[PDB]
Order: sequence, then structure tokens, then C-alpha cells
Amino acid sequence: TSRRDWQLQQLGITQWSLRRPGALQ
Amino acid sequence: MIRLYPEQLRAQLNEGLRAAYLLLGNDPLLLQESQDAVRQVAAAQGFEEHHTFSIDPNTDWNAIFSLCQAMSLFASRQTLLLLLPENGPNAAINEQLLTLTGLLHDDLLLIVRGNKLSKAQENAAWFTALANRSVQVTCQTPEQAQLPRWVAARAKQLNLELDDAANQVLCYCYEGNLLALAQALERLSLLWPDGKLTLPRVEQAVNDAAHFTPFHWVDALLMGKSKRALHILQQLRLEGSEPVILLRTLQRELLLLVNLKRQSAHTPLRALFDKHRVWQNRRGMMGEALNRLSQTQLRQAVQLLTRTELTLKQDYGQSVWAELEGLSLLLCHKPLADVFIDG
Amino acid sequence: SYQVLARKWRPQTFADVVGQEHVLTALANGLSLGRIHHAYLFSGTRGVGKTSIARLLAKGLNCETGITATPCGVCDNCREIEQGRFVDLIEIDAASRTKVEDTRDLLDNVQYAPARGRFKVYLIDEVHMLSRHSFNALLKTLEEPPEHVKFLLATTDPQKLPVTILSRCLQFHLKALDVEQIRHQLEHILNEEHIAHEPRALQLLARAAEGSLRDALSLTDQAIASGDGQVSTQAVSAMLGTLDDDQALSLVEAMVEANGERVMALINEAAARGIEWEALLVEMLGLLHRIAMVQLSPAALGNDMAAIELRMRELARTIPPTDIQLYYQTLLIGRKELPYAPDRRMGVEMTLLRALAFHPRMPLP
Amino acid sequence: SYQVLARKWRPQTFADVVGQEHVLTALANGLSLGRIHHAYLFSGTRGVGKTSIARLLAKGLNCETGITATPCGVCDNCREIEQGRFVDLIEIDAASRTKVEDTRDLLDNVQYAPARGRFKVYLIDEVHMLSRHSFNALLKTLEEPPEHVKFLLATTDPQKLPVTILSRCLQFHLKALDVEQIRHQLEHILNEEHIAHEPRALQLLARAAEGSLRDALSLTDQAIASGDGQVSTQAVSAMLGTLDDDQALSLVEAMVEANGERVMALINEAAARGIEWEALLVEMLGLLHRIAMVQLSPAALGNDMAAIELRMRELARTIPPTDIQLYYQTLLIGRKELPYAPDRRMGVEMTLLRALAFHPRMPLPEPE
Amino acid sequence: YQVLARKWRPQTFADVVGQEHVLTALANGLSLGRIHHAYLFSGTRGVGKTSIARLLAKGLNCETGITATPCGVCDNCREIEQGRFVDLIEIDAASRTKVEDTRDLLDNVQYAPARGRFKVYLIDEVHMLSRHSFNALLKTLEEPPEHVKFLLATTDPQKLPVTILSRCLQFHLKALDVEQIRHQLEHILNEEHIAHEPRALQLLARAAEGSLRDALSLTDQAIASGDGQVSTQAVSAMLGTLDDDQALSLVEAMVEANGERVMALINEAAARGIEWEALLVEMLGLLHRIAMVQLSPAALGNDMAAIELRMRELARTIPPTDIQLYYQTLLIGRKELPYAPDRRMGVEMTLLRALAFHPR
Amino acid sequence: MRWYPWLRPDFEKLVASYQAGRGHHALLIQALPGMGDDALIYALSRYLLCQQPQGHKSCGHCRGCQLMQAGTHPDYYTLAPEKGKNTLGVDAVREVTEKLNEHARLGGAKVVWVTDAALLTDAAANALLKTLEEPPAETWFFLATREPERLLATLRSRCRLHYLAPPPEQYAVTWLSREVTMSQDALLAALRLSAGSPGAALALFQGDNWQARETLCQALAYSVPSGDWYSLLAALNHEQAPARLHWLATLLMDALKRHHGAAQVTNVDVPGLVAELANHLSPSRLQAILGDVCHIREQLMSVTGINRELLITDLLLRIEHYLQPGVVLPVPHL
Ligand SMILES: Nc1ncnc2c1ncn2[C@@H]1O[C@H](COP(=O)(O)OP(=O)(O)O)[C@@H](O)[C@H]1O
Ligand SMILES: Nc1ncnc2c1ncn2[C@@H]1O[C@H](COP(=O)(O)OP(=O)(O)O)[C@@H](O)[C@H]1O
Ligand SMILES: Nc1ncnc2c1ncn2[C@@H]1O[C@H](COP(=O)(O)OP(=O)(O)O)[C@@H](O)[C@H]1O
Ligand code: ALF
Ligand code: ALF
Ligand code: ALF
Ligand SMILES: [Mg+2]
Ligand SMILES: [Mg+2]
Ligand SMILES: [Mg+2]
Ligand SMILES: [Zn+2]
Ligand SMILES: [Zn+2]
Ligand SMILES: [Zn+2]
Ligand SMILES: [Zn+2]
Repeated sequence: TSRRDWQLQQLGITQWSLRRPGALQ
Repeated sequence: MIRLYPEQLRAQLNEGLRAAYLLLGNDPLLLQESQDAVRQVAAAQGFEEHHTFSIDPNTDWNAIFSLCQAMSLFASRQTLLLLLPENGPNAAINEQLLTLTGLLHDDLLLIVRGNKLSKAQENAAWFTALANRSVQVTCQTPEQAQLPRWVAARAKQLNLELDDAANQVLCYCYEGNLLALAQALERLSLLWPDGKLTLPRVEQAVNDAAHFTPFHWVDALLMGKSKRALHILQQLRLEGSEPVILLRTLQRELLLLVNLKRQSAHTPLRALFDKHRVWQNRRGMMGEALNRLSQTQLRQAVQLLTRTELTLKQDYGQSVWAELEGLSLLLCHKPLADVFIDG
Repeated sequence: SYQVLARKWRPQTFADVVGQEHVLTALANGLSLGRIHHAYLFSGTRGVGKTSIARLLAKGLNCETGITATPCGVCDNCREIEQGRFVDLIEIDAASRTKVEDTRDLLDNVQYAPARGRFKVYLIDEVHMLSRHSFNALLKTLEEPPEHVKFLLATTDPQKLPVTILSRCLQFHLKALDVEQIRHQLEHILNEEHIAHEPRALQLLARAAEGSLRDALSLTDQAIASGDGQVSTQAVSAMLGTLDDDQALSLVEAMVEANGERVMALINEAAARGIEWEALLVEMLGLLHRIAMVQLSPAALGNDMAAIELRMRELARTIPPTDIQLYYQTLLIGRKELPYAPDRRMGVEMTLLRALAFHPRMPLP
Repeated sequence: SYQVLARKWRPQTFADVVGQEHVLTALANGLSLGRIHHAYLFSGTRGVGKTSIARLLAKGLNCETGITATPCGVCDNCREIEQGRFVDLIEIDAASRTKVEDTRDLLDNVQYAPARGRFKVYLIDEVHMLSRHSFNALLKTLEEPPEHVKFLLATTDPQKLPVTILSRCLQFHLKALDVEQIRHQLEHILNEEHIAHEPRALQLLARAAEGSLRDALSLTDQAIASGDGQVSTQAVSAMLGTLDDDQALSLVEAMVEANGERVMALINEAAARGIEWEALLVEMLGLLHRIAMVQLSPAALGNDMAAIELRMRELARTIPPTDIQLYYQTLLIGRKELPYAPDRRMGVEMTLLRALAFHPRMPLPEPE
Repeated sequence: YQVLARKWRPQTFADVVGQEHVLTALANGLSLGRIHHAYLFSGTRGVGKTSIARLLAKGLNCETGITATPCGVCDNCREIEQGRFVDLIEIDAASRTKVEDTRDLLDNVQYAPARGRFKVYLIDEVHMLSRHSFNALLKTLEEPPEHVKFLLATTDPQKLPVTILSRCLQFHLKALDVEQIRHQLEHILNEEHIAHEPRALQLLARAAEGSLRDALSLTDQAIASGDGQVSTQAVSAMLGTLDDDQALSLVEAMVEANGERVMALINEAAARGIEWEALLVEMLGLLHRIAMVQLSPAALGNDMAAIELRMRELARTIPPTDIQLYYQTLLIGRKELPYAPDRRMGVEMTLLRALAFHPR
Repeated sequence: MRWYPWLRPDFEKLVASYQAGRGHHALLIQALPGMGDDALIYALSRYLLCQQPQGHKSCGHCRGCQLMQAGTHPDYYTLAPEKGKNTLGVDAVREVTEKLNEHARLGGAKVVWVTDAALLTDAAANALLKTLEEPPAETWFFLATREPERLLATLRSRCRLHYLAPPPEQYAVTWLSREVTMSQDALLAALRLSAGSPGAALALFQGDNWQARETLCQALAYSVPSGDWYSLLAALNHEQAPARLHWLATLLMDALKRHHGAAQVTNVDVPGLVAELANHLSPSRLQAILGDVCHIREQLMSVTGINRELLITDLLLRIEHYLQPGVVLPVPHL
């Protein structure tokens, strides 16, 4: 919703959020 | 011209013979059976010499004409067999056949075997001239609806007790391939002299050799039988059929469905069918397909078709069959999560 | 001078043949009743025993004692046929004789009556490689077969043959041998060879055979060579690991289970083999798509995936559809980004890690 | 005058073969026991040594001392095989011998007994290029060959062979050699050749080899040519190791710390040094990827870059994974944009400025 | 008359501009007697791959001996330069791609050289050969006879099979810098006695994009259209060099989101006649300069002093993220400019998209 | 092939070089369709092949002139796509290159003309590279293209580029009024649609193209008030689909310009349609539709054998879908 996210989407920079913290070791 | 069917030739031959015989159709089994019956009857009537030729512009007609005009040293009532080309007669072939027609006489017996002739091909001077003294046999492979009747008749002729489940299994496994059905029946009879063909016995001695066409796949899609559509698509892939023909066959029906659904909100369905010149037997299937799905579907299908065509042509990919299966499921009443559609 | 198991161990009687019960029973009944067709065609997969059954039928037809379903195997004709020295037995190799002038010289010799045997058997192998004119000549011969001549045809792909030849021949399709039958045959052969073995090794060899007993014998020979005269489970496992090619499905399973160590091990194994990375991604995408299709309907899989059908169905049952869609999207994005990555292996590793942990943020309207 | 190292240093015995222990052990056991098959297929990547192993097997079979797993190498048969002059070693170039006529001739001339050796070994190279007719013709001969005939096949792409041909053969798949084996082989070869070398040069050459040992030998020849008779670290870095410098790590650390002035100074220093911009972006992407792998698995980093190990581990402990992913994606997109940029240096500067502007912790100040 | 790119072809290693590492490696190899049987020169367009290969062939087949400095006067060197030397066989690899050609060539590798000591097969544009040709080449390349040498030159090394690359010694040429191209152009013009100016040579070198053949082609264009004089005005006219503040005015209007003024400026520029790609490049450069100024106030170079003030104003108003967004939008517009119904239409679409990007 | 007046200046330049023996062996002329570059190339070829040129003009009496008029000159070679096909194959290039190795029969120059270098395939261009690099003596190559940026870089980097530009709009309008008889607004709109090329506007007027444009305008005027864009299919499905897509794109761009309050518009004859488009559509939807139309036009012009009807139907369905509320519009990517 933030303008930064909109600008990032316009730039094509895909932003990734982790969903399985337990996978990392 | 006396029109008949392969199931009504023995009686006619017993009644009498004819100047010439024409065998047109698609199924090899019925054609060869009719040929064998005619040749056996002719031999019983004294036709000893038999000659076969394949119609081809490369092939020379001089030898055939000389054989027709010439007389055997110690034989009479010769038999001549002509195999027409798969594509069909050409103008030169038509002229050659017209020339041959005059040479025909009582002793000579002409048998023509080949694919079914189209409206233009059927219209021919030689064919019309011979129609007065010719017997034609219609050989069309029975549809899936008509197949079980034919299978039951075959089983009864060979003195075999065939169950309904066994009949259905045989029809499913060898759909569109009557030669395989006949060979399977012979093998089953050899295996069990008693002739009690139970379901397990047939299930344990049958393999998948069905033959299909893209029209069958489109009809299955319209009906909604997902399993039948997948089976047909798998068989087409196995036999090595180019997906382009499948795509173009599906495109026409998909566009017709889209247009009809768009216009169905303002005009009666019968008027639209009359305007678009649809086959009478297909009207019920078309109406069922239209009522089965809404405008939400038939729109994502267009996207899938376009993406598949682009992948085939621009990228020269090899995942066309997976996309075809996905589209087949989409046309059927399935969720189709729509991530693959790439909307 | 040890001989190859496939070459040394060959069927000599219908009893020795493993499986293919329907074809053997039909042939035996036909021979007993005197119903002998003028032309037989044999079809099936590799190593199913087409040539062996054809040779056994040839022995049965020309046996000195009589036209018996089970040849004696002791008379001179049987021995000569087994050794390939019988006068009237002709084994035409269509693969090396596709020329018309080579087939015509035999179809002309068909005229002469057999010197010794009752029938002048013409065994044509790999018949699907013949030329069009050769097919025409064979069609003529089958249209006018002398009563003292028989034809046996073997082909892995009968589709290539013209429909006329198929119509003028009696077809027999040999089914792929089952795992249990292959395992039992291997156990019997090893017991008769006085070679130690373990049940798990036999099971693994049978699984790797994939319905071809000849492949099973070849793998058994390789295991014996590696195990130094013993078929040990360790040697079979090592061989299968070296020649394993199911790494894509293993990677998919590891990604589903969210086990980074297994993913890294599989990636290292693939790197050692040298498998193309883009091809690996394409295979993984195809596997995910087919699992999704199976979830939509069980009829998605056929005989093509029979080798790994069970694993695919299990994954379809267990994994929720949404996770499959997410993994498919992640792998598609990884494939899109692969060309710009400095190393294709690096791109594959990044894509797999992203699928394991990093959830893409779905774009907002 | 000097012959190429790849041709000169060809393994003439099973002891000289580097790696491939499983295949060598299997062949030795088969020869010792006497269970010799009539169809061997060798598959793998390039430079693994399929042809060398085939030649060694041919030497082992046809040796005047008998069928031995350790050929003498002194008897006239071994000498002729080594020199490529043995009469009973028919080598076929399947790449040029593709038409089925050649296969038919070979099968027609397969019945005659060997001249001198006890076997007539047909070694067909690049068998994957044969047409289907050649495969079909060879099928039956492979099924029941004469006792005095052995077939050896080698190819790089066994996936396109007919399934029957695969079923009719004993398969041996060679795996790519690891870094340590390549480095050891290069060290041994250089010691034999009496050429000075340094450990890091060998490490770089082994890393650049990427499994194929012939690639390693070619790169070693290039390094020798460049260094004028010596293999120095600088000489190798000039052609291959233009990348893998501390400048990339310094730039990564500066970007992580949002030190714009430090990044600009590093860019100016790199420009003065004459550093390729695409290589710099590649190195930054690689460093970010390895940090991500360290975050995933602690054992991701090997000894190859041990010199910086500690530092890398620090970047793994502090930087959250999401920031690393953002940096990696930004650099990748900048790489996509580099070809169309007005200038390579300008493109890299713009990419770094974009990365700094969207810094997760301390973005650049906004106008007011 | 022969064009400059066809008349000034290097004839000795002393005449080669740049590529020092490759020349040094070749000289060391020839001096130490470590000649390889397979060389693959990979590089961008017009960096002397063919010239280097021909010079190497001359050095290998010189009468005096195997030397890194061919005399250029013996009969072998003269015949090689003329191109009628029997033992030097130059394949095209584009007009002869079928397997039959390669197979018959590989059957003539046994005969000894007619006149020289090495039989040199120079394969140019080798990336246009079918898979069968590469596979046939492989084994001969691996272990050829002593008296045969293979030279390969390609501009696309990633299209070759990995085995072919592994069987050859790879030399990667580097793109020439601006200064080297300018110096070479100045030397050539001095030799040809043609007037020139420093600005014209600088512009030509910058427009060459690292390719010397392109630089020579542009110089020939200027000479033909410049009445035999390489003047700054002629070069600027040919290259459509922006001089006034059209780029800055358009950038300011785009930032201000004043579509009317943007369209008016576009129409005026179209009426004047301007190269759109040059305008986009200038706008990208201005945006990069503004971003640099935002990073540090001293980044602004003295060259753009006349507009410095104005530039600084933008640095004080436009957020850096917006500058990045505009830069990427203009870059995308530049990329898609060729694939548009019209260049002006593409420019207008890009500028309208940029106007619609206003996040404030 | 018509000799337009505005080609007189450029010719006087090029021929001059060939008079001094300083002409490049490969000339690449950039010009929009209908600019008459073919006439210029033909004139240059006629001058080169003439045996007794009279200054800058061919005599028209020597054997070379007679053969060129009869189109049977042995030394004149032309590379054009085969009848029906829309590409130039490798075989023709190989044949021409092999023939070039022999001396001219008439003992003069040899001229090779490529009708459109853009139609060359990759293999043909690669084959022609080396021949263009070092052609035999007295060999001249002439190439023509619209956008030299699409040609292979190696091919571009070995030819002398010459750019042609159209005259001022006033001159083109006057010439069209002299030739064609239509309203001033119609002539201006045709010229602007032609990117300023006078020849293309004359071609549009001469034929049924104007009627097709009027039909498309009427269909769009009917469709815009409602949500029925699929009805445009009948107006779009045709061989000349790229031209109609270009017309639609120009209309959408003019609507966007009016939305932004601009002054100049490509279409100056249908203000009502532009006003309706601006009123009934938001700028974002207009931009998305314009991008989709341009992408579809590029796909149709690039891919070989692509199905026109299916692509147009999918485009129309997607356009209708976008107009619905709550639809994520596409974003350009690279
Ligand atoms: N049904 C079977 N029973 C026993 N062995 C078999 C059978 N089928 C194949 N084999 C084994 O495979 C080997 C070769 O068979 P092959 O002639 O290749 O059959 P096909 O012609 O079907 O490929 C034989 O030595 C035989 O031992
Ligand atoms: N295992 C190995 N041990 C030592 N040297 C090897 C090995 N494999 C390859 N080489 C070297 O690489 C060169 C090329 O090997 P090659 O015979 O082409 O293998 P392949 O047939 O797999 O390409 C040989 O000259 C040899 O010196
Ligand atoms: N590095 C270089 N040194 C000198 N001249 C060069 C160089 N690169 C290109 N040229 C010029 O290019 C022309 C030769 O083209 P060349 O670059 O050899 O073809 P390729 O594209 O195969 O490298 C010559 O006229 C030469 O002046
Ligand atoms: F011998 Al087979 F298929 F391998 F008939
Ligand atoms: F000779 Al190889 F891979 F076997 F290059
Ligand atoms: F001659 Al080039 F690229 F122009 F090899
Ligand atoms: Mg067999
Ligand atoms: Mg090899
Ligand atoms: Mg060159
Ligand atoms: Zn017997
Ligand atoms: Zn020895
Ligand atoms: Zn010299
Ligand atoms: Zn004249």
C-alpha cells in the first residue's frame, strides 16, 4: 500500500518475504 | 447402381453376379472381407486367373489394357482388381478409367477398392456410365454407439458367448480398429475352445490399440467426458499426430461457441443455429455445451490457445501436450486454478 | 570363458519362457488343432522375447517327431535350428537388408520346396526397416503363399508397417514382464550359476529393469563385475546411484519437504553428472504441472509415467494445490531469470532456495 | 617443437587415470575374473577420459602376456596401440561415418579372424551421430557377435541413442572431476615438466576447469604462454582471474552500510584500475549468492575462498535474508538494464544509486 | 579506390591497436616453441580477429622461420597478403555449412603442404556451422597431424559446442577504448592528408561504441558528406548531436507533469528534425547527473556549468526514487523504440507514461 | 517506381562520389515506405552500368542502357523474395556470391541490389557478411531498409549509411493537393499517419484503404459508448491488419493527447470520435490498450504463419475485460 511498494513494483524489483523460517539453518 | 452393405453381399452374390463391383470405404477389415467373398464366389463360378494393380500415374495403363483385350491360352473369366489412390482419382485417372470401361466384357470382372469418393470425385463420366450395371458397397467404420452391436454380431457369428462387460471392454480398448477386434476375437477363441468369454478372460488378453481423430477429441470435449478426452489425446500423442491440426480443429468450435454465447442473450438458439448452418445432430451437443459453461469460461480458453500457439511457433517448445491437457480439463467442469492460464 | 547371461541363457521350450502366457497358450492350441496361419507377427517392447518365441515356434513346426506344441529338442532338426544351421530355416535381418534387390532374391527362393523340413520357414526380424518396394514384394508373397512356406515377423514398432501386411498376418503383442517375474528369473539364474545374492539387490535390479528382462540380465552382469563375483546390495545401490536419472523428481520431493541438505546433495549430484540446468528446470516445471493435473483428475497419468507413477500420485495426494501453484510460479520466475544469472548452477540454487523459503509477494492492484 | 600437454600426458596405464575409481575397479574385476562382455558403452562430460579408458581396455585385452587388468606396456602390441598402429584396433569415426553404407561394410567385414591379436576390437567414437539405420543394422551384430569380436562405444549424449542399443550394452557413466583432483594432476604435470608455479594459480586454474581436465590443461598452456615459461598468480589473473578481488567485497560491504562516499571512491578506484563493469556486477552477485547460501547452510562456503571466510560469515550473521534478496534482485535487474544504458560505468553507477535509494535501513534523505 | 577499413588493414603486430595481452601471448608462444594446433579468437565486432589470424598465419609460414615478427617481404608473406597462397585455406563457414564440405576438407589433411611448412585452415565465422560439421571436426581438431594448424575466429563463442571450445586455445579480445580509436583515426587522417578537428574525432570515437570498423565507416561518411573535410559541424549533423537545452527543458517539463509543454517541445523538435535516440541518451545522462549530484553536491562537473543552477534545483526537489523511476522508464522506451509503429510515436508513448508516473 | 522531385538533391550528392572514383562498395539507404529510395537506387544503377554516361545522366543508347531497359543485363543482379513468400533465402545469396567470382561479361561494373535488407534471414546475412567485407573489383552493393537498427550489427558496421527525410509538411500537402483531390484535413491526417511520407498517403488514397478507415471509425464510434468491442473484429480481420491496428493506435494516442490538453493530434478529421474516446476512457486504460495493440501488431508482423483471427479475438476480449472495474492493468517490462 505504501508508495515505496508501488515504486518497487513499477521498477520490476520483485520483493520476497520468507514463509518458512525453520528451513534456514 | 445397386447400393449395399458388407452384411448383405453374400445373399446378392448367391443370387447372381454382376459386371463390375466397387468397394469404397475406410475400414480395411470390411473391404478385405468383401473382396475375399467376391473372389471366392467368382472362383466358384469359374474365375481362375486373378490380377491386381495399384492405380498410379507412374503405373502404365498399356499393360492393363492389353490384359483386358488379350485372351488367356488355357483360361477364361479373368479377374482384374484396381486399388485407387488414397487421395482420390485425378482427371488423367478418370480418362483412363473411362477408356477402360469400354474394354470391359462379360468374362472380365472388375473390382475397384479404395477410399470413399467425395462429391466431386463421385461425379464422373465413367462412374455414371457404369452405374447402370454396377454394385457399390458402403464401408463406413461404425461409430462408438454402433460398435457394440457389431461386436455382438461378430461374437454370435463365431459361436462365442460374450458378456456385456466383455463387449464394453473390447469396444473401449479397440475403438476405431475393427481388424484388432477380429484378431482379438480369434485369439480368445483359440485360447478357450469352450467359448465362454468371461470378463476376466478378456481383460487378461487385451491391449490398448484404439485409433481416434481430432474430431473425436473435440466431440469428447463438448460432451464433457474428461476421461475420454484424456484417453483420446494420449492416443493421438502416441500415434504421432501434429498438434497444429488439433489446435485448428478446436479453434473453429471455440470461436463458434463464444459467438453463440455472446449472441444467445438476444436471439433464440434455433435461429442462431439456422443462421450459422450447424449440423442437425450437433445442435443438441452444442446447446448442452453452451448451457454447461458461462462467459467466464471460453474466455480463458482463448488465452490458453493463444499462449499455446505462441509457445509452439515463437519458442518452438515441446510442452504443447501438457497445455492441451490443461485446456481439455478447463473446457470440462474443473477448477483450473488459473495460475497456468497466465491471465 | 564365462558367457553373457542373456546369450547363454535363452529359452529352449515354451516352459522355459517366463510370462507371455496368452501367446504361448494360443500358439500351443493352434499347433495342436492344426490351425496354422500363413503369417505371424510379433510385437512388444525390448527384451520381451519376440525372437526367442519365433525360434521356438520354428523348432516346433519342423520337428522330426511331428507338428507338436512343445518341440522335443533332441532330434537333429531341433538342434540345427537352435544352432542356426538348419537347412530350411532362413533368418533374414531386414535391418541390414532393406534393399529391394536383397529381399527379392529370397522371395524368389521361396519357390523351391524345402530340402528336409516340412515347411520353409522365413524368419524376418526388424521388418519395420524394409523399404516401400520391399513391402510391396512381401505383400505379393503373402497374397500368394505356398502351402509349404511360413513367415514369422518380429518388430518393436508395428505402426510403421502398411496396414495391408497387418491385415494379412496374425498379430501377437507381448506384454512387459512384471517385476516379480523378472526377480524370480534372476534368482533362478543366479542359483543355477552358483553366485551369492541378496533379496534387496534382486528387488532393486528388477525395479531398474523396467519390464525388460534383458536389461535385468545386463544389470546383473554389471553388479557381478562390480561386486567381484557376488551380487551384493551395496554394489547394486552404487551402480544405480551412478546411473540414476530421476534427480528432478528427487529435487521436487526435497523442495516439498523443505529439506535444504537433501536439495544441496541432489544439486551436487546433478553437477557431477553434468545435467543441463535449464533442462532440469524444464523437467521440474513439467513434473509440477503433471502433479497439478493429477490433483485435478487421476486420469492425467498414463503409461508414460508408469516408472514414477506412484511417487507422482503420492505427491498429488499429499501436497495442497496452492503450494503446488506457488512452487510452479517460483520455478517459472527462476527460469525467466536464469539467463541473467552469472552461473546457471547459481541460478538454479537461488530458485530452489527461493521456492523453499522465500515466498513471492503477490502484486497488488 | 613441444607437443601439447593434453596429447603428451595421456594415461598409458590404469594407474595414471585420475578419479573414475568405480569404472576402473569394475573393469579390473571383470578382466581378472574373466567375465568379459561384448558391448561396453562409456558416457560422461567432456575431458573425463572415456577414450583413454577405452584405449586402456583395448591394451588390456590384446596383450601378449594374456588378458590382464594391468597391461605390461612394453610388448609390441601395447606399443602399437599406444602409437595408434595396431592392426586389431579398428577405430571408427561415427561423426564422419554416419551413412548406413559404412555400417553395412563394417558388419560385412566382421567375420574374419584377427591378424595378430586375440580379439578384433571395434572402437566407435561419437556413436550418437549415427543415423537410425546404422543403429538397427548394428543391433543384431551386437546381440550375437563372433567370439573374437568386441565392441566399445563412447559418446557425450547417450540420451538420443535407441533404447534397444542401451539395453544391449554395459553402461559406464563417468562423473566430472572435482577441484582437488584437477589441482593435484596439474601440480604433478608441472613438476614433471619442470615449470615454476604457485598454489593460487593452480587453484584458479582448477576452479576455471569446471570438471573437464582437458580444459584445465588448455588453460595451463595459456598460462604458460602468457607468463613466458612460468605459471604465476598475476599471469593467471590477467586472463582468467580478472575477477575475484577484494574490491567486490568492499563494495558489497559499503552498499550494506549505505556509505555512498565509500562506494563512489571504490568505483573511481576500479575505473582507474580499468576493471570490467560486467565482471564487477557478476562478482557482486556471486558474493551475495554465497552469503545467502551461508545463511541457508553453514557448510556452503568451502576452502576455495577461505581467505575471506570469516568476513563472509559476519555478513551472514547481521544482514537479514530479505535485504540480501532485495540486493540480489536489484543487481540482477541492473544487469538486465546494462546493455541499453548510455555507458557501462554510468549503468553500474545508476544501479548502485538505485540500490542505495531503496536501502531497507537508511534510505537517502528525501526532499523537504 | 579502397575504403579506409579495407586499405588500412594491419600488416604487422606493430600496427595492431590494443589487444596487448593476445599479442604478447602469441609472441611468447612462438619464441618458446610452444605452438598449439587450435586457436579460437573470440571478440566483439571489428576488433581485428581476422587481422590477427592472418598475421599469425604469416608468422607461421614465413621463409626466414617461425617468428613473431614476419618480414612482410618474402614470397610467402606477399602471397598471403595478396590472398593466393596455396597452403593457406580460408573457409567461410557461412556459404559452406553442409556436412559434405567439412567431410571432404577433413579427407585432405594427410597430404603434405605444397610450398610452406604448415597447412593453415583459417575458419572465419565458425559459429554458422551445423552440429554435424562440429562433430566431424572434433576428432581431427583433437589430434591433427604435425603439419596442420587450425585457426578459428568467431563473434559469438557461446553458440559453439562445449567440446569445440575445450579443444581449442581461446583468446578473448577486448573492445577498444575511446582514446585508442581517436588516436588511430588521427594517425590515419594524418597519413591520408585530410583536415580534421579534435571535436570531430572525439565525437566519432564516442559514437564508434568500441568498434574500429564502425569508426572508419563514420569517418568515410563524414569525408563523403563533408566535402573532403572532417569538420565538427558535419559530424554533428550526421550524428544529430544535441547542442541546445532541449533535453533539459523536456526533463523539467516531464518532472513538472506539464503535458502541454512536453507535447509542444516534441512537435517543435520533430519540425526541426532530431535523432530521437540521441535525445533519449541525453535525457538519461542528465538524470544520471542529477542523481550523482543528489549523492554528493560536488558531483556536478564544470562542463555543464551553463545550466548548473537549474540542475541543482532539480536535485533539491525530485526524490531519488522518482529519478530512478524516470531513468528506468526512459531506458525501457529506448529499448522498445525500434519495435514501434513510428519513432516519434514511441517517444510520445514513453513520455506520456513518464508523465503518468507522477507519484505525488 | 516513380521519381519524386524531392529525391533530386540527394542523388546529386551520391553520383558525384561515383564520378570521382570514391564511392563506397556498400550503400545502405534509410527511408520510410513511399519515399522513393527504389527510384534513387535504380538511377544510380543505371548510371553505373551505362557505358557512355553523359555527365550525371545515362545516355540511353549504349548496349548497357538497352539491356537495362529490356531488363536483361548480364551484369545486373537483384535479390528479392520469391513470389508469395515474404523472406529472402540463403540459396539466392549463395548463388549471387558464386556468380560474383567471375568477371563481367560486358567488361564493366557489377551491381547487386537487395530490395529490403530487413527481409534477410540470419543465415543469409551471415553468408553475405564476408562477401560485403572484401567484394571483387568494380562490384557495388545497394541495400535499402526502413529501420537500420534491426539489421545485424556486423552487417551494419560495414556499409555507408545515407538517411533520407521527408520535406516540410506544407510542401507535402501542396504536392498531395496537386495529385489528389480531398479536404485539407483529410490530406493532413493521411500525411501524419504516413509519418510524413508523401508517397504512402497517395497509396492510402488510391485504393479502398480510406473506405476501410472510415468503416473502422464508424465501428469504433458505435463501440465506445457501449462495452461491445468484439464487434470491431469484422473491421480488423483482414490481410492489412497491421495498418488498421496502427490507425487504432494513432486514435488512442490522439485521445490521450487530448486528455493531457495537447494541441497537435495525428487525426485531424474525426474530432468527435477523439472527444468520445477521451470522455469515456481513463488515461490508464487508454495506455494499456495502446500497449496491447502495439504488442499484437508487432507479434503479427514478426511471427510467421500466426493465426490472425485468434490473436485479434483474444486482443478484443482482453480489451473488454480491462474496462471492467477492479482489473490489474499491465506494466511494461524489460
Ligand atoms: N519371456 C522371456 N522369458 C525368458 N527370457 C526372456 C524372455 N524375453 C526375453 N528374454 C531374454 O532376453 C534375451 C534376448 O531376447 P531378445 O531376442 O532380445 O527378445 P526381443 O526380440 O523381444 O528383444 C534372451 O537371452 C532371453 O533370455
Ligand atoms: N582421468 C584422466 N586422467 C588423466 N588425464 C585425463 C583423464 N581424462 C582426460 N584426461 C586428459 O584429457 C585429454 C582428453 O581426453 P579425451 O580422451 O578427449 O576424453 P573424452 O573422450 O572423455 O573427451 C587427454 O589427452 C588426457 O590427457
Ligand atoms: N584491434 C585492431 N587493430 C587495428 N585495426 C583494427 C582492429 N580492429 C579492427 N580493425 C580494423 O578493422 C578492419 C578489419 O576488420 P577485423 O576487425 O579484422 O574483422 P573482425 O570483425 O573479424 O575482427 C581493418 O580495416 C582494421 O583497420
Ligand atoms: F532382440 Al529385440 F527388441 F532387442 F527383438
Ligand atoms: F573426446 Al570427448 F568428450 F570423449 F571430447
Ligand atoms: F570481420 Al567481423 F565481426 F566484422 F569478424
Ligand atoms: Mg530379438
Ligand atoms: Mg574422446
Ligand atoms: Mg573478420
Ligand atoms: Zn525335435
Ligand atoms: Zn603388453
Ligand atoms: Zn616473410
Ligand atoms: Zn548508356
